[PDB]
Amino acid sequence: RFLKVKNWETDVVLTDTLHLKSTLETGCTEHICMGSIMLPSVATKDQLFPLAKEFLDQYYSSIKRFGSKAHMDRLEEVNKEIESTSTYQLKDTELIYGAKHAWRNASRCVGRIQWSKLQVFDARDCTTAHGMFNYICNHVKYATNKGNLRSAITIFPQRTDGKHDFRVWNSQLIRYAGYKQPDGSTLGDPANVQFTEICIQQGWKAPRGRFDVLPLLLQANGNDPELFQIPPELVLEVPIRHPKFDWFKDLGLKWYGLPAVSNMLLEIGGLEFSACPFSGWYMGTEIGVRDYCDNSRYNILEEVAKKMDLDMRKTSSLWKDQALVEINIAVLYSFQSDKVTIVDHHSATESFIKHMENEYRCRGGCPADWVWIVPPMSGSITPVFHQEMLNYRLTPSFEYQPDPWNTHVWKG
Amino acid sequence: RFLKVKNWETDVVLTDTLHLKSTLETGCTEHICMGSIMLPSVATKDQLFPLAKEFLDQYYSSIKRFGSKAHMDRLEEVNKEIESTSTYQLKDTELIYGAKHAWRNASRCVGRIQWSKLQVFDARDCTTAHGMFNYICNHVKYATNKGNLRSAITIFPQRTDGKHDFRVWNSQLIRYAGYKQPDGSTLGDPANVQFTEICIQQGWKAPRGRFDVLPLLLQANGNDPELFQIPPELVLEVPIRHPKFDWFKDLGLKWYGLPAVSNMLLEIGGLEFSACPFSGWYMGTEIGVRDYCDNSRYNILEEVAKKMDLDMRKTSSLWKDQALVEINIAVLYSFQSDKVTIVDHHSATESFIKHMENEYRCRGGCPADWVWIVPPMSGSITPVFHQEMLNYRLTPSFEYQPDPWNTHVWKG
Ligand code: HEM
Ligand code: HEM
Ligand SMILES: N=C(Nc1ccc(CCNCc2cccc(NC(=N)c3cncs3)c2)cc1)c1cncs1
Ligand SMILES: N=C(Nc1ccc(CCNCc2cccc(NC(=N)c3cncs3)c2)cc1)c1cncs1
Ligand SMILES: C[C@H](O)[C@H](O)[C@H]1CNc2nc(N)[nH]c(=O)c2N1
Ligand SMILES: C[C@H](O)[C@H](O)[C@H]1CNc2nc(N)[nH]c(=O)c2N1
Ligand SMILES: [Zn+2]
Repeated sequence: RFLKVKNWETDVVLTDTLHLKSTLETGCTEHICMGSIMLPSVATKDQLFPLAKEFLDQYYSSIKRFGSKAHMDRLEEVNKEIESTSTYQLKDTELIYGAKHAWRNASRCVGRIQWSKLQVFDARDCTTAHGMFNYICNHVKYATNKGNLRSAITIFPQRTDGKHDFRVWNSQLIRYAGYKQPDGSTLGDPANVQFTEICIQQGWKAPRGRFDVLPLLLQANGNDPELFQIPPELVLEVPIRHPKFDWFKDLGLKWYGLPAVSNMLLEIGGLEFSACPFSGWYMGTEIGVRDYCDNSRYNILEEVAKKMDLDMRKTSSLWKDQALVEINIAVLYSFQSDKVTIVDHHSATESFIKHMENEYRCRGGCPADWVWIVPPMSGSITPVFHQEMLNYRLTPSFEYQPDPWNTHVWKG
Repeated sequence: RFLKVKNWETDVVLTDTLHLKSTLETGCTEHICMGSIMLPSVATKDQLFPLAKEFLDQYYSSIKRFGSKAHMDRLEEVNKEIESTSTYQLKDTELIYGAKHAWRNASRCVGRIQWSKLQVFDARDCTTAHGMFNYICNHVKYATNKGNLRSAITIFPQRTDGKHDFRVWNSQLIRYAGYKQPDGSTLGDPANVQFTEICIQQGWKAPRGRFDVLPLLLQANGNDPELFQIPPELVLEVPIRHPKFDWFKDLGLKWYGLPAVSNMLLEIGGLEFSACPFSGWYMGTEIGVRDYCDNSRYNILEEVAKKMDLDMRKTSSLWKDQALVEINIAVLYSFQSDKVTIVDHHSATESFIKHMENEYRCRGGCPADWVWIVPPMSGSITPVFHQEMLNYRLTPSFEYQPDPWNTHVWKG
């Protein structure tokens, strides 16, 4: 009941007792491990108060007033508010704590050494899609900070009945369009071909190119969503060049600077925040490996290998591996030369080991998802490959949720 | 109870019902996933017969005579033999079936598309360490087959009381020595520094160099183990050259051709085979990535990057990644040019997807360990990165076991 994780490169051993406070379930049983399944698995007033109490007992414990007067009155205050409304409202401090610890608790995030340096924007007074656009625009401007990126989260009103939900229908605030073709090929980003078309249905006028920044589809208080174009001056992009190969400019690639996830759900004290877009900065491999080289994404290994004059006849010439390394040198170089924040997989995975040591020491553990923490190239030459990790669900947390277009009681 | 695994690059979905026949436990619970822990977790006559029956019910089912006369008589025959001796003996056919399915069932092995082409050598008549040397020598000769490698397993007598065990104390039949230094550095292979010294204690005369093939320490029928030198003519090695960089010869590296694991335990029908060395061929990344570039192994990224004239000042120049790809191009090229069998991570991971489709179709599933199946470089540009896998323990199986020097009632 007091488990041990080992690093097999350093022989360092850590003891996890934090998993005892774990509540949710993982998908694994004693007879089957599901640690490589991508997505594993109304709210009544009965269930609500224990979730509120559990959250408030760790909030007040955290500020060194566990069980004090203010704790008991706040516990009774929330209990009384859940009697009257069968829900409740977080104090501003409780909202900032909740958000930072949802990030702290995200076992799939290698960036978490920053978890406490997070700027929380309280958008709970928002009522319309236009107000969402405004709040989201100010999030982008602040987070980008002229390339010196800053982590931030914007939190729209919590779910109530369920049919009144705030949702951002984009997967990321900033995301390139994807259009199919007559010959069945795909221009832009094949990830977003369905969403790109959805914007066209609600009325987008698409400039059918490669790197066309999608509009925002914003749904407020359960109403039908509404399209808005982020002003291009707020959309910072980085043209990708190589520090050796000058044909790399001719590739004419580019990516946006600010990764900002917008389709997830934030749980705090049993309250559900269906619209909570959050942003930090990129680890280089996300762009150079997955975005650029996934077969079902931009899929550019073909062209880069050609221009490098590689032996592409055989699998075993490792031409794919060789062109993958050049591409990620190029992403990093281009971002850095522009003073736009980015971290390479070596620095980020090292920081995550250091972060792990902090969490085990001053918190008794750090939930971690090896399948997601290990980067998608050069796995074993990063220290996290050799680090055993225990995965488990702690709350507050970021959860997946269905896409709004599959659940929204459409209204035409 | 009828689970679904998805490939997120091909959108292919498979249905696993094979996990229902799973027996052993994984280490995971409903509240904690341990899929990245390296090693998770006498035998009485009471427990023995169900294990025998379970094995015999699937053996006879496999040859299309489930429940026939021969099945029932064999079930009674084994029951009667477990009454008299509280153990039993496998028929030769049952031994070959068991071994092939232990391999078939090995969720950490990406090579399993070959699982039925396995040469089983019955060494159960062996009684002395000299006989073990002889059997092991014939295994090496056969498996190597002039570079056209062939999978094989040699099976020494099963454990009985426990204090009479056959063990091979080497981790692999062929393995390079590791010696420390006055300045605390290490020559050869740091993995085997303890075992290298153990051979020196029992009497080895070490040629203190880099790539010195260790002697065999062979323990028969519980007696103290005995040293034997494999004749060098049976030890096929491959000098590593690069197809472009001619300084790569000056690196003067080499590896042995035949990977032959010797420290594992084979369970068949409740019977334990403590000495069962098995051999196939290498996936290139095992040598070029782990053996050569693990920090606690040969650790050569330093020198290869130097001779490539790389910017080693910064982490983010990705010089480590760049020199890692060259090194694995070199391992593959050198093995192939010599007609010594080897598979590159791209071909091997593709074959494992194809194998997965076969197992789900004609068997209802394929237990698979994503943490181990995904290769240690270029992860997401192989199809197994994008393949969800269910892990679970089926029997017959290969299990870990303590090193004999930590358990053997030593006798001096
Ligand atoms: C500040 C720098 C950050 C870095 C370098 C970073 C890095 C990463 C990476 C590489 C992933 C894997 C994503 C993928 O492969 O699709 C990830 C996942 C994730 N990150 Fe972090 N992140 C950062 C900030 C944040 C912030 C500020 C939050 C929340 C407020 C956050 C929450 C998450 C969550 C919830 C996931 C899991 C998403 C999923 O399960 O699909 N991250 N992060
Ligand atoms: C024929 C070509 C084969 C290939 C290409 C292959 C490939 C691999 C690789 C790359 C690993 C990971 C090893 C590591 O990273 O330490 C592995 C593990 C394993 N292989 Fe296969 N293998 C082959 C044949 C076999 C055979 C013939 C057997 C048994 C008779 C076998 C049984 C296993 C087992 C039990 C493991 C897990 C070892 C562990 O858990 O540490 N393999 N294989
Ligand atoms: N459609 C598919 N399914 C699919 C389903 C779910 C997902 C989940 C993808 N999470 C995107 C994500 C999440 C968190 C952080 C980042 N990155 C960052 N650095 C930051 C962003 N904000 C602050 S930091 C990116 C992805 C794909 C697929 C098709 N082919 C392969 S997957
Ligand atoms: N000492 C350490 N612990 C440690 C504990 C356990 C282990 C287990 C390592 N299995 C070695 C192995 C197993 C199966 C197949 C192959 N390869 C093949 N292709 C074949 C061989 N035969 C037929 S195919 C190699 C490894 C290390 C470490 C220190 N640093 C990092 S690990
Ligand atoms: C099938 C598999 O679980 C899927 O590819 C996962 C693997 N690990 C990952 N790791 C990260 N960071 N991001 C991903 O999208 C995935 N995908
Ligand atoms: C900590 C972690 O489980 C350990 O590095 C595992 C990861 N995956 C692996 N995968 C393979 N094939 N071989 C290994 O030795 C390991 N080591
Ligand atoms: Zn698990």
